[PDB]
Amino acid sequence: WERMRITNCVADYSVLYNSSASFSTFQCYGVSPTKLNDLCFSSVYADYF
Amino acid sequence: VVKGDDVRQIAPAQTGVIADYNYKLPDDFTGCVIAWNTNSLDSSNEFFY
Ligand SMILES: *[C@@H]1O[C@H](CO)[C@@H](O[C@@H]2O[C@H](CO)[C@@H](O)[C@H](O)[C@H]2NC(C)=O)[C@H](O)[C@H]1NC(C)=O
Ligand SMILES: CCCCC/C=C\C/C=C/CCCCCCCC(=O)O
Ligand SMILES: *[C@@H]1O[C@H](CO)[C@@H](O)[C@H](O)[C@H]1NC(C)=O
Repeated sequence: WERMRITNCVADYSVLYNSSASFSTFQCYGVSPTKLNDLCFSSVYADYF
Repeated sequence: VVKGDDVRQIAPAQTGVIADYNYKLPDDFTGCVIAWNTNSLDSSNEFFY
């Protein structure tokens, strides 16, 4: 698996509604999914496999 | 009638297309949610969101 760094971003997932991607699993730990639009993060990493 | 990958969005404190723009539930929700597959009945009709 590989990892990526996320910096200098405006994280709005609503653009994903404009695409054609559907997620069968989406679960967050430590945060409610409804509080991701009014919150700011410090260091974001993304692992994919 | 929901897409099938959006059955998980019919729950309190959720996010997505359905939870934001189509059908919401309160955080303090009391009740039950029931779902089942109807591929043999609803696959030849028009449904929107
Ligand atoms: C949503 O996605 C569509 C394409 O699915 C985008 O529309 C394109 O926008 C670009 C940039 O302006 C144009 O050059 C294209 O002609 C548009 N159409 C297509 C079919 O590619 C659209 O900009 C996206 N964003 C929003 C907010 O609607
Ligand atoms: C590339 C990631 C950059 C950093 C993003 C970090 C936080 C902001 C929100 C993240 C949630 C991921 C998108 C969830 C979309 C749900 C769509 C659906 O339920 O169908
Ligand atoms: C990836 O981009 C291509 C080209 O615009 C598009 O046809 C395709 O649907 C996109 N894939 C996803 C999963 O959004």
